[PDB]
Amino acid sequence: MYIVQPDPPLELAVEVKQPEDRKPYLWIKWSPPTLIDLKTGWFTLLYEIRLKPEKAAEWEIHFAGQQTEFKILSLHPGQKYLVQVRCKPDHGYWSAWSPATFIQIPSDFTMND
Repeated sequence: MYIVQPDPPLELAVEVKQPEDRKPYLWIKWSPPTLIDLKTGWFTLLYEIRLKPEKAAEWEIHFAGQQTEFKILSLHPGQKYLVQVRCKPDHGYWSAWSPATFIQIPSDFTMND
């Protein structure tokens, strides 16, 4: 029962979505770990996303759950954000982070046109 690190949610794709009607948001989506497929039985793989802008001294943790995509509404146009998501496989629980992804929120985030 040694805690090994098989596959974290890799291919962390971060996109800024600006809807015409809805509010502009950061759309974070990741790829589920290869093999296993924690779909059978009530043992689903939950994901947690932590993010914060450059001038943020503290991290904002947002637990997504079973869904493999998360949206951030509280964003500052024209600022750097750091994002991380990780899952907890049956034989490999986590207590630390690693995949720090750098995403730039465009100044065009707000429709100042």
